[PDB]
Amino acid sequence: KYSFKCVNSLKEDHNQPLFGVQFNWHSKEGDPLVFATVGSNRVTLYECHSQGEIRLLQSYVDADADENFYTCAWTYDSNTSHPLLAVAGSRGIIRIINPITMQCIKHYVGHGNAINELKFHPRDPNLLLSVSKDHALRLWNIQTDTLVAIFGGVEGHRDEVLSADYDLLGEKIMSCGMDHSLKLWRINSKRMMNAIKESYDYNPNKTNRPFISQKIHFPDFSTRDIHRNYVDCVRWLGDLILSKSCENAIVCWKPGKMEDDIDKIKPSESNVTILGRFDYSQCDIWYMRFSMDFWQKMLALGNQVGKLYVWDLEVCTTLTHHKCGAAIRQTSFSRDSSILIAVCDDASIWRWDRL
Ligand SMILES: COc1ccc(F)c(C[C@@H]2CCc3c(C(C)C)nc(N)n3C2)c1
Repeated sequence: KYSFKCVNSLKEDHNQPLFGVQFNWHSKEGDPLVFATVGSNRVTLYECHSQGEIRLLQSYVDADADENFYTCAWTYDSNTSHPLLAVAGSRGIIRIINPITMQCIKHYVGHGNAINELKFHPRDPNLLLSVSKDHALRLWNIQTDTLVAIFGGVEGHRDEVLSADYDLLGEKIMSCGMDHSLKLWRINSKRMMNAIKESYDYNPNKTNRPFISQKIHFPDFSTRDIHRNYVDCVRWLGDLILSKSCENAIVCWKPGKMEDDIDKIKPSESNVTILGRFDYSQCDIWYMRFSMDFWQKMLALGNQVGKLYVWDLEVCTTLTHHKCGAAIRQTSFSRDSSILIAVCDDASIWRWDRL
């Protein structure tokens, strides 16, 4: 059903892989569609214009040349509506950047180990989730600069956490990593809702107390039975999960037996139910993300030879350009799903417009 035309492409002059791309879904009405790209020590902003024009807006060039940005996530200021961009990578430093000036206005350091993904809470623009090479997830309140919670320990991830996703309402997180496992962490518990509330009440200039972070050691569910390799991308599709490894499939599955409710699932739940698989080829290298559009009506995944697969989630289109031959690391749909951006290993950017 869905068709796209390649209207433009470009290459960033650093020639390093671009690991992340995100459209700003908080962009204002009347303003051009903006997306950010991340790779090497750079964060770059582009505007989408008519006649397929991809206009370079601005760039952040990190002071440390050895920084490798792996992820970016947009949010907005809850009082003014002004957009902000969160970036992080190999250095383990979260940077909150003002996109108008490219000023780093806030930075956070957990233990300083590489951050593989950032995600903002779907209902709270101040709640930032980070997943790290150090096997833990961290939840930050960027309004009060507090570490709300650390998810991990011997019962948490036993290797790098590579991806995570909040559900629709931001009541729970599903995480995944190098340990082959997918873990559930409920954040609508009395303990977590209280912690989030206290994070808002914290002001270090009016007290001598440190802000106490929750140490969440036990996940609400765990499975190692979906994939047989590094699980590098996870996303909620309602109460269901979409996840992939490097085994040439995106698996749609759920914790428990076929008719088990996600909110009745106990931590000891030993079963999983696979609902289906999105099969494809030549996407067996590690660290390849899939994306969905805002409405979760489309699913897109680039492969390691520059093909871009798009599935209709309501019922497969293959987007290919004879000059697009590098690994597509991540894709991003604009909020209205009219544009799909693919970023590559060779620092190239490809613009596909929906017909
Ligand atoms: C684009 O798709 C991603 C999926 C998952 C994911 F974690 C990332 C970010 C990094 C990409 C690079 C990286 C390495 C290098 C040193 C070999 N090693 C780890 N662990 N990474 C992860 C990206």
